[PDB]
Amino acid sequence: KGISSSAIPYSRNAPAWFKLSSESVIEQIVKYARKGLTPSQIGVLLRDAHGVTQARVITGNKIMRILKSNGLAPEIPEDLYYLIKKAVSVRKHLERNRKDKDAKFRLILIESRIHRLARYYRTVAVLPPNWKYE
Amino acid sequence: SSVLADALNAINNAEKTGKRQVLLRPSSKVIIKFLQVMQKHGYIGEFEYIDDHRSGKIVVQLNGRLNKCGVISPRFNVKIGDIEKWTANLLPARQFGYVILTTSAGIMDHEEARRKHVSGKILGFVY
Amino acid sequence: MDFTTDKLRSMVRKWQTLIEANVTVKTSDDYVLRIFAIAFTRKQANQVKRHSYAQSSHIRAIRKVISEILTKEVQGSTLAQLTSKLIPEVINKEIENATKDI
RNA sequence: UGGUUCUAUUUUCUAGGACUGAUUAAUAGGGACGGUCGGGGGCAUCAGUAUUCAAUUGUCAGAGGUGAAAUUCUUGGAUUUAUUGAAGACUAACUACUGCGAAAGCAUUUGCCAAGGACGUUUUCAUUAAUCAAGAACGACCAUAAACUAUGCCGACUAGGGAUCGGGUGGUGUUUUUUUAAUGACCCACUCGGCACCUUACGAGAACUGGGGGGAGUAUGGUCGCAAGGCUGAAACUUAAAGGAA
Repeated sequence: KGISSSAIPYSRNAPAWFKLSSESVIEQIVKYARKGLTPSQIGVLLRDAHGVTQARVITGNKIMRILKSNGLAPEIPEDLYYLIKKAVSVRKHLERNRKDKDAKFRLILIESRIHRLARYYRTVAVLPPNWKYE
Repeated sequence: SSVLADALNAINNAEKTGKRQVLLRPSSKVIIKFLQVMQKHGYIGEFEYIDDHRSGKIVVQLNGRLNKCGVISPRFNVKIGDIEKWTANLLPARQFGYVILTTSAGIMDHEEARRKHVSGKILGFVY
Repeated sequence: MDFTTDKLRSMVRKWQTLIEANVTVKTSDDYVLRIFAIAFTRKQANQVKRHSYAQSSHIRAIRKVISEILTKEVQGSTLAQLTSKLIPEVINKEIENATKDI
């Protein structure tokens, strides 16, 4: 295990060089989401190019709440969606060539990780119960 | 592990190794009250709560006077009539150290608890 | 053309990497030649660490430019031109100049 | 998206009504991104020289092999030499108290397929987490070896030191170099994470199944065994030949 994460500043204010509007950021957010990017991609594009540090600080609330209150909710949370599509990519690799025992092992690991947070999201009922991973 | 237990573990073995400062993270109200009662009885010196916005850090300065902290992991209820018995069974000696309790009136040691006549659940000990 | 075995045994030392490449190239005649190449990773002057290994992506990039520029030296030569090119060891100088960037 | 009517100049601007309402952001965990990293895996491709076999020469009497020999091959040319082809393996030196993998393990090139880790992150979710009984994954033909001298004090535990592998930041010199793209190598300091090594300080560290009782010896009027005699022939026979012994 390694310690490599992001270090959120002690400040909770806009950084006083951020001369943009607190609403034009939201309009850019919903524009990028409607052209089709995941919320982590919205956050990293907004951070890199239109220099909002983080939008829970600069806007009102966090950007998945912004997308759900502006009508662009996800069908399934981003974590579960990315782990689902990684699992189905490994599954198509396994149907293609069937002597990859290591990739079978990594499929068992990815499927366990699917079930863990699918169980969490189900008891929170973000997604409905009787959800199965096909 | 717990959050009071690893703080008291750091404050124990750092003093065994002979350091004059511990940094313990994270920090809760119960940790502040536990260090509060043990500096009220003179086992640690000053301590400081650095507030980062996550959970808080404590830098304790401690001289030599502690020799064991601990927590009693089932928080069983004790009575005012059995404070003396529980001190007899878990303390080193008769008047050596203090059992620390969570009471109605907050975190207190056993002798303050029976002084102002209130029982509670056990938390931990210091001697 | 071939080295003697004692030459490349005299070149191989531990604590470096040997990058070796080979290409099967057809010349400006219709001779087709399998032509090889060896190279050993130097250490710079002032280098104090004893290793001077290449990071294997530098090996893939060095082997890539070795293959490209020596298949450029063939196809642009006949057999007589290639022989007169590799007598005074100058394709080695072309490899060295093209690879000291890596 | 639908509908009703109110103000001054043939078309200008207007007002109203029906289809959300608690925190952080763990030197906890997950997910995304970025440049990468590795002898991690799978498929395909490429190469290398040995070995074995074969074809063609050249030459002639031996060649293996062993401590000596022998089985074996050989004037129907063995072994040696040269050219070439085919086969099945294998990846030499580089090769390390290095790397990667959950372990068993993994070393030629190039490409494809998915994967993984560390780092960077003012990205995202927000407790989704840790340990393991149970259970699951990996581990009629041609016939095979494994261990075998070893080591060490343990954990909830403090600091270090040198060297090395992967990433990052900064410095500002040399190799680099230029108006085709981006991209190095080394030196130094810091920092994160690894494989090890050399030390330090401080703690109860208690509460593929079947087992007699120490080590080195000694004695034996017990029990169970094995063992002597005495020239063979040769005993009911004083007995041949032949052999042994001296």
